Amino acid sequence: VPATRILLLVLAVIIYGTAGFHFIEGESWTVSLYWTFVTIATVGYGDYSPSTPLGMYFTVTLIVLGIGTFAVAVERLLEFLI
Amino acid sequence: VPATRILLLVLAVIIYGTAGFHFIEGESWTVSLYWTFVTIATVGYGDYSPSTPLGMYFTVTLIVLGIGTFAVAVERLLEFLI
Amino acid sequence: VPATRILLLVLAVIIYGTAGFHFIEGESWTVSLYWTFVTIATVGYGDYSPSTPLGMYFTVTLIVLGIGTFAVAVERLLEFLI
Amino acid sequence: VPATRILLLVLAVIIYGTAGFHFIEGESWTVSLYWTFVTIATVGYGDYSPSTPLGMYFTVTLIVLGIGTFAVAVERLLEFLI
Ligand SMILES: [K+]
Ligand SMILES: [K+]
Ligand SMILES: [K+]
Ligand SMILES: [K+]
Ligand SMILES: [K+]
Repeated sequence: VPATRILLLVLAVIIYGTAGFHFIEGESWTVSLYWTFVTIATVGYGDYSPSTPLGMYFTVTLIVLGIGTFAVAVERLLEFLI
Repeated sequence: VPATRILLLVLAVIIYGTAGFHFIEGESWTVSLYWTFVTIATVGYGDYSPSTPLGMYFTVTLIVLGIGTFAVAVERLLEFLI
Repeated sequence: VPATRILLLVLAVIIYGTAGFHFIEGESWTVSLYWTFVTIATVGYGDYSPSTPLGMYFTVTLIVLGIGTFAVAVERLLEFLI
Repeated sequence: VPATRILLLVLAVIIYGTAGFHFIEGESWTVSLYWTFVTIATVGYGDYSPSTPLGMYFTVTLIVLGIGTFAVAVERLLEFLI
């Protein structure tokens, strides 16, 4: 896949994760964007995490859709900077 | 391995992790499924974690059996959506 | 590398991580083995973590030496079960 | 990329992460170095994490720049020890 397409895909993942956490769990936009990156990178500090059943289901969907997309994006970003 | 077989394997991993956490650590089915995904993806928030010796041994077995299975499943899922 | 050699290497990693956490941070042998797996798999729940400067340095050494060894071991284990 | 160049790149990542966490979040140099390794390895215990908006943005930049660099460095280090 072209690197620019990979960029769009991970951006869509970031929008999906941020808006979902914000509306479902009620955290701020900034915290929700930070949590999304922390999650799809598998860092998972746990300073923020879903506490409702709907948020838990949503988080599973983000894990399944975003961790692989983020991994490919980082590998592509390595090629353009190194 | 065919992608559909990989699907069955990760599903078996999910059943194993969910039922084990539920019966060993006593959390609800929903929390146990959420914890299983969070674990085999290596996100590991830590909002839920085993607190008994048996749960700790079980969690090691799930880590050894599920992290690799989940990684292959996500890589295959990328091929079918991208 | 032969799969059996990879097995020995990750076992040495596990011994090193368990004994170090036990003696440096003072946790039990069982907790220390559980923490070692949780760490080298990058799950990192955070229910246990080093709280002394020496434990923090030791944990960095285990992260650098064990995460790659564990990743190869899981990939090899996939070949023998799938 | 030559293994020695990869070494320099991850070292630059470590300097960037340590100084940033120290100055932005105000933790000690030692804690900040430990947190940097824990983050770029994706272990993410969560015993330390950014609590300010600026620290959250900085942490995203470190996640995007350091996780891929660290992964290549560990894979190269495996070749020189195994
Ligand atoms: K983690
Ligand atoms: K954590
Ligand atoms: K974690
Ligand atoms: K890989
Ligand atoms: K991880």
